[PDB]
Amino acid sequence: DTDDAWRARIAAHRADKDEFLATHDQSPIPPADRGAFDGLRYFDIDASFRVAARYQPARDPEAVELETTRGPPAEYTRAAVLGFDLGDSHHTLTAFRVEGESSLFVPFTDETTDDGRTYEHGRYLDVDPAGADGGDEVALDFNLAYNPFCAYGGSFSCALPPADNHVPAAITAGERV
Repeated sequence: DTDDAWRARIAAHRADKDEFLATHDQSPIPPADRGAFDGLRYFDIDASFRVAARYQPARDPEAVELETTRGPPAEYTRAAVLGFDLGDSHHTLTAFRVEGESSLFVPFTDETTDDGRTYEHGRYLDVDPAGADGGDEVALDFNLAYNPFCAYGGSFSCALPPADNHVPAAITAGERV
């Protein structure tokens, strides 16, 4: 519940992910790059990007498809809208339900996408859904934003964020390029 515990949790995740990427046979870092790999690059932790979002579940969960970088569209269900403030501006993102996954999938772009500090196709956030009867407020921590596998140069097919999931602000938290 404390700031120090939150920060330690983020640091532990980042360290553990670096070790997996560096050493595991199932790492998405391509073999050619695994030798020189020295860890992912991140923005420093910034609590201004850990925000409370209003959770607004889709009234009639609808089957939707997102385009992918390779091959056929990915199938998801439109699950919710998440509404949140960054500074003095209000923003919304659509969250998607992925079959067999409990967390919602929130692909997005922002101003760092445009200025080249983060991955050009966008980043991903996983958001754990509120209570099912009937939740309304969830933790949106952009310090946990991460790159699609195709950012690392492998031949993966990754879902592209919808254009509606652009956030007109510089989200200087999470994984960079």
